[PDB]
Amino acid sequence: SAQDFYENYEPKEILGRGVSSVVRRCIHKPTSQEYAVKVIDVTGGGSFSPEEVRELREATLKEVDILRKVSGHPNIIQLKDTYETNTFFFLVFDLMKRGELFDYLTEKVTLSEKETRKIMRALLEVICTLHKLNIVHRDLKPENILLDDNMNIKLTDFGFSCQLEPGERLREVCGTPSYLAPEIIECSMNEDHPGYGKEVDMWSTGVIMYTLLAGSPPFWHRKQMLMLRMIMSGNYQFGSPEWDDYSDTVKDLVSRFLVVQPQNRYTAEEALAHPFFQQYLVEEVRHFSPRGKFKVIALTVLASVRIYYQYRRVKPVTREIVIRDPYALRPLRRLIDAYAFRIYGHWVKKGQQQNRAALFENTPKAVLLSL
Amino acid sequence: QGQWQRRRRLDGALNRVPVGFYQKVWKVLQKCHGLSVEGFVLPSSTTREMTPGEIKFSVHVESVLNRVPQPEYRQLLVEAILVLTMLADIEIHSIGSIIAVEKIVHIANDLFLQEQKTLGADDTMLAKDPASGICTLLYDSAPSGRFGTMTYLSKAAATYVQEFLPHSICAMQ
Amino acid sequence: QLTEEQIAEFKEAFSLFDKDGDGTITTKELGTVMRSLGQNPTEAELQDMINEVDADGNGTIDFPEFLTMMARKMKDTDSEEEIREAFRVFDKDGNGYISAAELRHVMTNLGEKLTDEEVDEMIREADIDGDGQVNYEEFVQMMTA
Ligand SMILES: C/C=C(\C)CC/C=C(\C)CCC=C(C)C
Repeated sequence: SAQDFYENYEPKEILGRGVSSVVRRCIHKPTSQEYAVKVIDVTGGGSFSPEEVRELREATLKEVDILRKVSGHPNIIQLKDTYETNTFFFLVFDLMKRGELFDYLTEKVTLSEKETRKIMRALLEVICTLHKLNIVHRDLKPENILLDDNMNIKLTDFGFSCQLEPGERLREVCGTPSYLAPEIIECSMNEDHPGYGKEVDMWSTGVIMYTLLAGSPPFWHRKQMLMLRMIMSGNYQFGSPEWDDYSDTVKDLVSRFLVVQPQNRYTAEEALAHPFFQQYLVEEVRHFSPRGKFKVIALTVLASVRIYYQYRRVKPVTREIVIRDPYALRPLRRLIDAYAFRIYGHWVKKGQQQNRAALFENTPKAVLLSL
Repeated sequence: QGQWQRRRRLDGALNRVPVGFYQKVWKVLQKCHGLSVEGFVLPSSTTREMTPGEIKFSVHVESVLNRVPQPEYRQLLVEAILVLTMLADIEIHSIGSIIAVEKIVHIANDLFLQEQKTLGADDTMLAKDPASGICTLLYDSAPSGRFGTMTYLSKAAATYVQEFLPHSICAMQ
Repeated sequence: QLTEEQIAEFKEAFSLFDKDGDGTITTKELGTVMRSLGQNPTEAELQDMINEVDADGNGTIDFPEFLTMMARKMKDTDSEEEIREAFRVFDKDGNGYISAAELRHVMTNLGEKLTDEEVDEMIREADIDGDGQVNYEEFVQMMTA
């Protein structure tokens, strides 16, 4: 009841908004601890018919279930308790002072390699927990990802999640279009494909990699179905000048999640085993054959020499290179993107007609207007 | 008309400017003698006259920016102003003269013209805006990218500094 | 595709870079190394150098970061120059043959104490053509390998 809601919490200010759900900050009176409450209008202002009123409850009743199946894990919010009324459904969870990753990705257009590594290190380690418990999300968008004051990822809105029965593969289309895996559309356009399994989350996570490190979705174009053929066919490019400055270890791991065929996809457990997420543990013996020692000393030299060489190569900003090609070189390109999102950062929102790629023009107008 | 043409006719008609842009014009004008739009100057004497956070200064920058009637061209001027701001930080020296914020768009229109001609644009797609003088595709072009509007305006905000500043030094990348 | 081996080779290289077991390589630490190998760059140079690799990192390179560099991002020309450079770094003599003692010279420089025969062995293990010398061709063949 609503009395049970106000006997423990008091909502102070409005944090965010949604289609029918409102996120509101509250104070827990017994503990005086900051907590977020999401306030879903079940009746939805009267627009919801009794079916949607019932369906939203069943979706919400299910929604408590998954958030009740996963708990105590560092990188998904804890549904502290849930209150249901005839007209609302209150869900109290942790307070994330900073907003979604979309808002952050708007502030910093291109998210740096070190920062994304721990971001997704959590997300992949999030993905492992879901797959080990056999629960797929189907909704892994950055707006579904919440960040706290220490930048820690808090995956949010398992609203589209559903627990696969052991060895069962879904058919319903759930998810905003860009972040849908190729067989999501294929199952939508054919009945022979008997469904998709838990490998769906791998593609959605690999999409964040292209968005975070480049500021654009891997496949984006303004009409709806055209994006889909880029997805199922799987035509993606680490285009220039943007994607050449990043290290090569980035590219391969991006392709692994982005393979169109599900069985060859890079599952979460081995996903964390790719060279990017390797960590330097100080206490390792690391024994090596005499050839192995010789490489290390050679590689230690090869490294030092390399670092001097790479740096010597960086071209200081001069008048001419600005005139010929600003985007080509990193410091000016990241700047143009940065002041691109300060002027029109309000023009990026959730959906298809408001994605971040609308703020980037990487192709000639003629090729864009070819068809 | 177009996607960003509808996002620039809705961004320069409301006089929507990024947070602190009026606080960024103050920094630029101290490195210059003024900022001229359609031959209406906003001199550096304003920088001492009102504080950067003074709303009266915001009126002075705003009043100069409505000297262009067409809304979409105003936003082109707006982000053109900022490509001087971001280039001002890189450049150690000061231009020491007037800068026509309008013109930087015009050769940027002209330089946007040349690259698309070379890459295969027809005369039909690159059609002129009747009043402004900017290509309609340039209005529809995205802000960032290889061929974005603020890549061409980060391009034309350097040829104008070529004539006014014979020698320039760019540091801190 | 970098093997468990390769990743491990990068890791021991990161170890050779940091004397302290910090878990990070400082502008000063890199420096101690470059000077160890005879390239003494401005403390400022170092700052820039560690910056080019990291960009945040406050002047410290990390290993996940380290591998990012040691993965062959290098262009054939770019690597070629580098491969060549190390080889020179290897031969103070510049004679062009890798002395067993020259290998020792480098280690001694990097502060790792390893057995004399082992060193000969290190070359011998990798040495066919240059009996007692690793030719540059051997070096390049080896690096790719
Ligand atoms: C490093 C910049 C290189 C081409 C662009 C030229 C910069 C300027 C021409 C002057 C504009 C602003 C000044 C604030 C002081």
